[PDB]
Amino acid sequence: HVQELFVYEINERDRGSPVFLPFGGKKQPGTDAHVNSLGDLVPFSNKIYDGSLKTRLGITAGLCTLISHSDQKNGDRYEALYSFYFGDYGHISVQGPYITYEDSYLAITGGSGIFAGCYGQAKLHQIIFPFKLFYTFYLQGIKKLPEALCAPCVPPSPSVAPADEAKQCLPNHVAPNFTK
Amino acid sequence: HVQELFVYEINERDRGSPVFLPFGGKKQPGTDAHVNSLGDLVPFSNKIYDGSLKTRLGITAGLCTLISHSDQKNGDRYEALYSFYFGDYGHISVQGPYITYEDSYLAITGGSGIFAGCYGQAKLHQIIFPFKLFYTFYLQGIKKLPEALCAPCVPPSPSVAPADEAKQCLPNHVAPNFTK
Amino acid sequence: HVQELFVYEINERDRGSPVFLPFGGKKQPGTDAHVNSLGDLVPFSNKIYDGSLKTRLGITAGLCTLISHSDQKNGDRYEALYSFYFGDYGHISVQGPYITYEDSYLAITGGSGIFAGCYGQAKLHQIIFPFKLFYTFYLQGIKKLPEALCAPCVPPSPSVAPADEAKQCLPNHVAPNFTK
Ligand SMILES: CC/C=C\C[C@@H]1O[C@H]1C/C=C\CCCCCCCC(=O)O
Repeated sequence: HVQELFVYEINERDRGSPVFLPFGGKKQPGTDAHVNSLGDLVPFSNKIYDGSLKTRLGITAGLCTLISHSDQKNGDRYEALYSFYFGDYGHISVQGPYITYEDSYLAITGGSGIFAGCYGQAKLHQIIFPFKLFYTFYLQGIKKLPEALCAPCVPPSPSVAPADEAKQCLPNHVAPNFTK
Repeated sequence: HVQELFVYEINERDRGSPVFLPFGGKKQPGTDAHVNSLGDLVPFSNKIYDGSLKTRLGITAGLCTLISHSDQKNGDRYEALYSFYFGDYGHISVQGPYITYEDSYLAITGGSGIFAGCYGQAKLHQIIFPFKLFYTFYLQGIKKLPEALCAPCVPPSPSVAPADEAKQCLPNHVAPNFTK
Repeated sequence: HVQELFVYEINERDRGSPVFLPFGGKKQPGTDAHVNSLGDLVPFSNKIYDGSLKTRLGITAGLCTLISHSDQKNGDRYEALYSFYFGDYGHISVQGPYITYEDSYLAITGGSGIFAGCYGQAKLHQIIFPFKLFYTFYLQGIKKLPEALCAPCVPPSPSVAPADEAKQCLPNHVAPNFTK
């Protein structure tokens, strides 16, 4: 059966992330400005917190390949590969669409630790692109998640933020050996 | 229980794809022509059609890493990470080898929608280098595929082409909300 | 249940690997010398041998994204996407962390051939930085591994190396059509 795991991802502007590599080389007529296009590449790594926003869990880490830009939607389609690191709990890997202007479903490609052997899909919800994202992992194939990862979930909105104690990585507010 | 899904991938030269990034940095001694080498990178995105070639399904999107060039076999090994998008049906993600001179088998790393929880392997058969390819997904772990994705397959050959109405994306010749 | 597969990965310095692409753009204050940082990219391909070190099996191939550098730990975190090629046996794909100064667990994202439908996690253990690594794949979902892949394992240690006959790719010391 499916177990839902909720995760907040936030760019707290303190990891030098993301790195936008304009390799698509496309230029705007008249201005010669860069235009986002197939082949721009974007390494990145943000922080992740649990659904209650009270616990720092770890980080995301990976690489987005820009596929297309939409003027009508004011944003971009990327093809993404990245992992979520939850300290000693392990990691989950994902692959699939990252769309700046709408929600999408990524493949859960596997994991480690308590997530070893996991599979299924994960919903990516843009709360406020690019600083705040919210994931619902529909996890299959693994034992019952620990209660610490299943606290009542804060509903996402642009104003939500990690608890002070989680932002500060204090005792009682971090995953065991949370990923730095 | 394996279900076979046949897909045609066609580069219709309309997407600025592929983008060849010559980061391997190698040149041919005596001519200075580019030599394909480890570390050349190739973002890409092509169109996909169903096995009967009557329906536009969506796109591929991803990234190839060039691994080696064989002068003997007149081609290259790539390591490929990409997804297949089928509009509302969802997506399939793959990882593994693309060899420009022979068939290969890719890992199916998962999916979304009707493909959520999928696994197995997919045969990559090149029809024309590198503009036309034919895939056989040996899908495991999912519910019976919709009949619309299982129409009688056009046998692969160099001259095969999508139906005009599919190429033109006419309303009864496209997957539901087909991926653009 | 789980089947253990032991693999040695060796950079024998004959494949022009790795290719370090300094796209993170970070430089020392005065020297302008390279500082490893988020967004450096590293395409790579090494040789792989069986656990007994008597058989050349094939190669690894893929791409690492540098995520962070640690001065305190004197090393880097990468996010890795790569496959292991075992000649005619097939391939295994992996996704997850490579940390230059400690062991980690990768997701097994799938495979082909005898590895078709595989899942689970793989332990990455560094033998000697940067040239030798030792993997334990905890493979689920596949048929009993062939005896040739399950020979008594050489205990990992800094001094271990392939048998000369395996290094030279001689008869009796290669996988069927071992990947070159
Ligand atoms: C992984 C195969 C799936 C689809 C085919 C990918 O579009 C092909 C890109 C992968 C390798 C490139 C093969 C050589 C073509 C490069 C032409 C250079 C250019 O004009 O951009």
